Amino acid sequence: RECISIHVGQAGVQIGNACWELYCLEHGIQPDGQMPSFNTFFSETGAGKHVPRAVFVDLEPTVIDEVRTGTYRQLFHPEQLITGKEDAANNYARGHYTIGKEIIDLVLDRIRKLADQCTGLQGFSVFHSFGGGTGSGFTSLLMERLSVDYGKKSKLEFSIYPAPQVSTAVVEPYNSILTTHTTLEHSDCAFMVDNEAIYDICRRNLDIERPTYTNLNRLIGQIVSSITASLRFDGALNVDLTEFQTNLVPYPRGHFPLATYAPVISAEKAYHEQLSVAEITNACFEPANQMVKCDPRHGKYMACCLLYRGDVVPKDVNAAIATIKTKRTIQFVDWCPTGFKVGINYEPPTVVPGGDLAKVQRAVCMLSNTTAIAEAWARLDHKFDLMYAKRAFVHWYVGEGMEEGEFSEAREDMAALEKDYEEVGVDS
Amino acid sequence: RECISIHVGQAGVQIGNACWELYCLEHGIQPDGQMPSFNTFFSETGAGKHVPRAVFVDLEPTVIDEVRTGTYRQLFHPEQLITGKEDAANNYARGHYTIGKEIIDLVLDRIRKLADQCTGLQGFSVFHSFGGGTGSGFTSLLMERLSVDYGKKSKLEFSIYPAPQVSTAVVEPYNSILTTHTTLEHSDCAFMVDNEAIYDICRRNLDIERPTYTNLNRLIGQIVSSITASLRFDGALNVDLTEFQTNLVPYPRGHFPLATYAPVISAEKAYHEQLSVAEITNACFEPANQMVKCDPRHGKYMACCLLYRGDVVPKDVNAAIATIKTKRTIQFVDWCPTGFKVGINYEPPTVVPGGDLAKVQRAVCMLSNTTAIAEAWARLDHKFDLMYAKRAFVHWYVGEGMEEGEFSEAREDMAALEKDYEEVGVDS
Amino acid sequence: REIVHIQAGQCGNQIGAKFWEVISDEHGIDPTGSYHGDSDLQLERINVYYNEAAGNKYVPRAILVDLEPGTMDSVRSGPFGQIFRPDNFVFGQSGAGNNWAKGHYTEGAELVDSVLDVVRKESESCDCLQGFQLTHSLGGGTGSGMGTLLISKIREEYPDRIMNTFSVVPSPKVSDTVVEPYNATLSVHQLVENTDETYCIDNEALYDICFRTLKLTTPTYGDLNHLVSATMSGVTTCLRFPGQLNADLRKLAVNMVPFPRLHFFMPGFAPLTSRGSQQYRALTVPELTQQMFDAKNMMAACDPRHGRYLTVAAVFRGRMSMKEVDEQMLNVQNKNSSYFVEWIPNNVKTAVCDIPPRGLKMSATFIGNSTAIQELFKRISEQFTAMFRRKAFLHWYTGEGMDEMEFTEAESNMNDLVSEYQQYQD
Amino acid sequence: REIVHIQAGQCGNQIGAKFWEVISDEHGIDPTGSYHGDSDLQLERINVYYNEAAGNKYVPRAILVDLEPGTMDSVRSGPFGQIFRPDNFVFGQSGAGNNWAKGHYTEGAELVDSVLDVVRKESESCDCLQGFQLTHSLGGGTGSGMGTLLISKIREEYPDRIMNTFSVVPSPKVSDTVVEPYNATLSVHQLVENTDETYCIDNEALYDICFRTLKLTTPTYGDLNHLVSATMSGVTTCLRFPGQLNADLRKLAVNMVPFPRLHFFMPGFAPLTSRGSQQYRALTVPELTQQMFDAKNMMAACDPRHGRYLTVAAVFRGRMSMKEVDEQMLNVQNKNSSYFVEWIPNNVKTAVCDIPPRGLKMSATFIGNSTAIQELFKRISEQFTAMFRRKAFLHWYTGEGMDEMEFTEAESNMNDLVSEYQQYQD
Ligand SMILES: Nc1nc2c(ncn2[C@@H]2O[C@H](COP(=O)(O)OP(=O)(O)OP(=O)(O)O)[C@@H](O)[C@H]2O)c(=O)[nH]1
Ligand SMILES: Nc1nc2c(ncn2[C@@H]2O[C@H](COP(=O)(O)OP(=O)(O)OP(=O)(O)O)[C@@H](O)[C@H]2O)c(=O)[nH]1
Ligand SMILES: Nc1nc2c(ncn2[C@@H]2O[C@H](COP(=O)(O)OP(=O)(O)O)[C@@H](O)[C@H]2O)c(=O)[nH]1
Ligand SMILES: Nc1nc2c(ncn2[C@@H]2O[C@H](COP(=O)(O)OP(=O)(O)O)[C@@H](O)[C@H]2O)c(=O)[nH]1
Ligand SMILES: [Mg+2]
Ligand SMILES: [Mg+2]
Repeated sequence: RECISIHVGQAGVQIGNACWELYCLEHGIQPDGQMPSFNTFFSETGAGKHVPRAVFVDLEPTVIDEVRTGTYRQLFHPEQLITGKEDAANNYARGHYTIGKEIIDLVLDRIRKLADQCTGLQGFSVFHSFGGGTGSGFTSLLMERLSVDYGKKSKLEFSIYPAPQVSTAVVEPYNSILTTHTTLEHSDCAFMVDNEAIYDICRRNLDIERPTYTNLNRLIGQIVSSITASLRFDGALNVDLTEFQTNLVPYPRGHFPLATYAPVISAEKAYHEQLSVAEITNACFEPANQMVKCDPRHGKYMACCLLYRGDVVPKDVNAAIATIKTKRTIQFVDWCPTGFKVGINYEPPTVVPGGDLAKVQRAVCMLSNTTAIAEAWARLDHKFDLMYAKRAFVHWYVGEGMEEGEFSEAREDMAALEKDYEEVGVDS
Repeated sequence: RECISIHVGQAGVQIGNACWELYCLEHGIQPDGQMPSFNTFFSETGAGKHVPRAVFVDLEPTVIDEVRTGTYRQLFHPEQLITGKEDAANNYARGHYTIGKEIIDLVLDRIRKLADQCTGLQGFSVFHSFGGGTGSGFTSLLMERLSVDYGKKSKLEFSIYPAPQVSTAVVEPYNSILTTHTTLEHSDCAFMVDNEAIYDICRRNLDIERPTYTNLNRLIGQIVSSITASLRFDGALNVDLTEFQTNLVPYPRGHFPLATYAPVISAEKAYHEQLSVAEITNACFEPANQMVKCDPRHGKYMACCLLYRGDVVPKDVNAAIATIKTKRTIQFVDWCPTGFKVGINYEPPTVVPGGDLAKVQRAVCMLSNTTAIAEAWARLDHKFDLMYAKRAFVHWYVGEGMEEGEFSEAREDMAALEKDYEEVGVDS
Repeated sequence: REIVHIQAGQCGNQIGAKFWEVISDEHGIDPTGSYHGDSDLQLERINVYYNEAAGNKYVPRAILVDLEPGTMDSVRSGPFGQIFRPDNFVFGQSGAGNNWAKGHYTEGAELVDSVLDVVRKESESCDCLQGFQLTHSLGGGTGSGMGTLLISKIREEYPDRIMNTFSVVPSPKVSDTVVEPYNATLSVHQLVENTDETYCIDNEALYDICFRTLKLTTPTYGDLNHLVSATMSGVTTCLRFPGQLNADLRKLAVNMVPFPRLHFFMPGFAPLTSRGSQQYRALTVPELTQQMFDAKNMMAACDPRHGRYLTVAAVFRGRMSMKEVDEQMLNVQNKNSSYFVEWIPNNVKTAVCDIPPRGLKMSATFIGNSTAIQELFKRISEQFTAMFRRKAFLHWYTGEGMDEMEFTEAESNMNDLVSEYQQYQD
Repeated sequence: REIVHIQAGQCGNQIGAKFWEVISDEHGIDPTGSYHGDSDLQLERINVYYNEAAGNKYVPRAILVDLEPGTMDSVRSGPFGQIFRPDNFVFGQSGAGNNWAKGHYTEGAELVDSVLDVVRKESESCDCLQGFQLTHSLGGGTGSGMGTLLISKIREEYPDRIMNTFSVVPSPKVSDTVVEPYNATLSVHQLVENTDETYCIDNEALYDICFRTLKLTTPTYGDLNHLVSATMSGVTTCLRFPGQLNADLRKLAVNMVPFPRLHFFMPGFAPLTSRGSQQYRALTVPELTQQMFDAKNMMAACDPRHGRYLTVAAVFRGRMSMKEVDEQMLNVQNKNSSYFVEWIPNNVKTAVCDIPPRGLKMSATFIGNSTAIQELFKRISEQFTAMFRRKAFLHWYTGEGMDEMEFTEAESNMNDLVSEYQQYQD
């Protein structure tokens, strides 16, 4: 019943920092590993120290060093903290090939070591970003190997969705297009969120006009914990990760369920307001709490999964579902009946001490696969096209051995993906 | 069994401030919402805090800020307090169209949220003023949407009737004429009062020669509470809001019942004087307590509703009615028999601590639809005409997209309304 | 929600010196820049006129403009010249010399580009502008000349913001520049159609008030500009602070302008009497209304009872009853019905603020738009014609390229305003 | 992970004198060589620029090169000249005299072998080089002449390391050498294709900034080179210290170069204003972005709004929100969309470091690659042509064997960069 977390790149690792901090908060784990009390994620020592079963990869020493100098440096095993010396430079060509390919063997052997520590490997999940060099480059490299060795294990990916308006990486389209090509075909499911959309959540629901990544990742951590800690904890409907895959992936392509999370409420907003299960789920179908800037009303739904924490009575859930099925404007694709996975954990929602979110007594996470995602690809299509037509920055990949045909090909694979969304949109 | 109050504009909000203060006084509600003890208006939290189901709209931050900094800032939910940045400028053209139309969607969604919080929405009522920019402009905009979504719910409006002698808004005729056009057709019933008439009440019955709006709105609040708090409380004849509509609106046009309220008595005037139910109702048919400067003796009655608080015995009421039917000079229109709605609540009348009105043991509110209202329209007709003939101030509307034909049209609609009053006056 | 103010010309710069002083008084802001008040309201709406700079420093949202460093320096040298940032001092070198052509048409025109750039920087610093205000003289070179140029460009950039200005109108007796009516004529030609509203201040009238009711025998321009700032500050504070009525500048503009072209105002102020009598005065609403209606308490050398009143605004500061205000305004309307225009029913409008001016219990600002205003235009137009025929000093102006036909059109336009006042005088 | 810096020419040597001073300031390293700081970070990433020698001595990883001992001596004589080891002073005897031919082609060429040997010794001392940086003047003999020669050999030895250089670009008004455009032309011919990137510093622009915004009336080159070092140090510290964004020099290079040949940069810097106004400034992200975008705060005598922006890098130092930075950069992109090139979506990229420069709360470095840069090339090329036809001082150069056809090709190559900027200016 075990799983492995993999943190690649800054985004992967810094999100991971929040994630493991939250898992410590879930059980009262001390920075040194001492836990007085979740062995699905952790491995126990004779001292009662538990080791989070995870791998941290950075090709630049700095971020891992940040871990190594922080409080959780005692928690993590030195072998889990893997670092190279040089970067990918925002570039798949080095991340996947030239540079990252050198260290990956080590990385894999640490993974395999942990796989041998697992007794019942259920699977794993990889945290990264769609635009970066290691964030997406190295990441796909890893998938190429992991899908061989662990072909039957859960291969869930979580990635930051490139913001349409702000991006620090000029060749991000190129990176992301190459990842599509290689991740679609290897991964089982990839989830993503938009930091821009999140900012809007922070300013509207948390009332914060100063979000940093350390805020943004707390919110992400919430979502992740709902599906990682609480799915291993007790509930009414205990849903596994393999079950998630078995209930969220409808086609052999990928699919890309997007996250939505409600409650996201400031402490003051929690006052004077009573949420019910149904009210929270109402919020879950509002564009306003959509974690990716993509309009839910534009597309049609294919999948939807609702996962519940704390004070949730199935009775209320059932009523809530009835209304979301019938009251809303949620259009859905023919193919699908509304079999929405309901996970119901008794495990209460948790809050980070010193965080922004209010203590809540119940909480709902929503995953959804909508046809509007093709528009996200359309965004990438043109951004890629523009660059590629001019061949701007192309020498930074070509010099590492990339082929122009390959890039065209990858775009075409994306186009095919868009076409399949088109297909799904056609009802039948 | 629930309802929504809507406060638009200063007039709407400041009156609302008095109204919600009175509801707090009705049950002992603390500024923070803590009530130790009326859930038709309020929504309960697990802390025992209750939230008044109401929406506050101001396009200028200031008045809402006044709420936000006062004691009742703890009572109101931050989402109920909606504010824009700029004003309508006394002008329908911006209030209904250019400016207010931008924020209204938010406003509506907060309303809808509350509508979803309601389990049995009976209806709602809107507080505003016939002359202002948001007071009447925005207001009608709202009705345009609310009448779609809540077509079968009570749509009662309360508005300040423009004083014939004092008005601070030079284009008030124009504003009010445009509202006629758009409110007549959408609303169910609109009530109104004249601050000038009220001043006369304050100086003659309360003996106060220094009324401010904060006095004036207390008196309005009294009237409103009689029909809002006490109609949900217990009585002999428990009358609902829908019942009010069903008992006050005779035609599909609008109608405009005017308020009259007796007792309005200073503490010293209460001494040495014993009011009975009958005596109070005698006062109710006196011009002297008429809340609008319009002569009751001029027109003919069409509707009349009497609502009773405290120590009222139907026995006495019956006798009182007999005398008002036969003793008075009240002429009434043929169409109507004297079926005057009698609401009889055991719920006693309440008084604002530090207010002007004397503690009374019984009280009567009167609503009435008289043909004299056409004279009020005549006032507007000429005021509008004068301005419109010269085309004074017309550029302040035209520049926002208003049409001159439209203005003519709106006047004509008023003329038609006057003609229908003429019609009713003709007995048949 | 915010306002930007630009001062120009020696007049405008010295008026603004008092204006800003008062605004900081209103909010408890020290001459050095920090806030040392003591009321919540004092900081609460400070945004309209101040930017809070790091360190709890408040920067007045205004630009000081001139073409001679020395005037600017003298402003800077006093208290509150330190509160202005150096970046708000935009000036050239060599005067204008009270020459419209230099100011507007040629040389001053050159500076305007740098002024406007700073204006833009401030427009960005604001969250949401309500409008702009400018202070200047109608017969001056930079005051009107350069100032007008600036206005035409600001209006262009922000059609949707309030553009108003207060300006010193050449008094019948004291003109300084021989062609002061010429400059004024040209400014009408440019300003009237490039502004939402303009206020008419006559120094002569001001000197009469200061001795007539205030019984003072030593005023300077700083004392008279105090009175000016009282009216200016009166207007905007209400907008800033909590009141009862309707406290928005744009709404004021809407209520005071019946016609696109006739937007000239006669400011007045109450209470405004000497200390001796202060022991014999009573403070009531009728008391303020008596002072407000009385033409001698007007700051414009006009006579409202000679003309007809189109619009009247009565702004009140401090706690007053609504009833009393309503009744007294009605009474005014009633008793002075012979001066009001019949086309506008209830031509007297009110605005009420609950915050009194520091040191007083109550106060009121009179704003009027009468037809009487046309008399000032008539005086100028006439004087202009005489000069026009002789070309007095027009070689200076034509030497800088100003064409006489432009002036001819300016003359017409003055006459047009008069005819339109006649058209609504009836 | 480490960087080697080489300074050359009187300019380069004096700039480096300030650069290294600052780096040691950043890390608390004393003028004598030992570490006396007080922050963990100060030693933590010291490796990029210092070798710790026995005794807790830090050796700056740089070579000081000249052909006159006296300049070297003057450098050595001040604080921080003692921190450099004697082995890093490589120099000859007899000038160059600001002669490319001597520097590159003949005499200075002789010294380069000894320089390179030391370079090799240091390349071995590093664990892993990230790259190299050189400081020099484009129109100087050793600065550009000898320096260029060195660069071509270093690049040859390390194709895989970053090769960049910062160089003083002949200002339109102050050229010292009559053939300064000639030397510059030759350096373009050699450098552009033998470097990954070069920065364009104009002293004239720097002198304007120091008086324009900093309001200073006494600067020297040490004060202006302070500003230069602010930008240089700004870049590498982030790479050194913990941040939020992506703090790698190579990644910067990748994001800023869309085309193999167009790698010229316009540095700028914020905040950068006089103390007077510091009491009237607010420290926000938009504040920094206002200073960063403004062309007057550029250190290059160009005008980015004249040309088109290909790439923009915004580097931030200190605690800022991600949101605010993202939004303001977006706003910039939005409002200045007319200057950005349409081929690159979201052409403004950011980098964020959480360590502020000593003494400031926040700071930002502007790096741009516009087409406007071509104007500098055009000025030089033109001046060159005139001289070329006359052979001014070319007997000195041809006397040392420099052939005119090589110069002819150099001219073409300048023109080629301009045409390529035009090719992407569109
Ligand atoms: N939510 C979130 N997004 C982040 C975080 N850090 C970076 N990102 C986003 O991820 C992308 C940045 O990737 P980089 O940090 O440049 O690169 P990397 O993927 O770590 O790998 P390299 O390019 O080789 O350094 C941008 O789109 C950022 O907005 C973080 O802590 N949280
Ligand atoms: N009874 C009562 N009447 C009020 C009150 N406030 C204002 N009024 C009246 O309502 C009208 C004023 O409307 P305004 O305050 O100008 O405007 P508004 O309707 O709030 O909206 P805007 O014009 O956009 O500011 C006048 O006829 C006033 O006499 C109040 O508190 N009580
Ligand atoms: N109220 C008032 N008027 C002033 C002041 N200064 C100059 N004036 C008037 O302005 C006119 C002269 O214009 P001036 O301001 O010198 O023009 P400029 O300086 O060239 O723009 C005369 O009518 C003066 O009475 C002042 O400080 N207050
Ligand atoms: N910023 C700056 N420029 C300098 C310095 N020294 C010389 N320069 C510039 O460099 C050019 C002269 O080249 P120089 O450095 O004497 O050449 P070299 O010494 O023979 O290599 C002129 O354009 C000067 O403005 C300096 O310390 N700082
Ligand atoms: Mg990284
Ligand atoms: Mg209002």
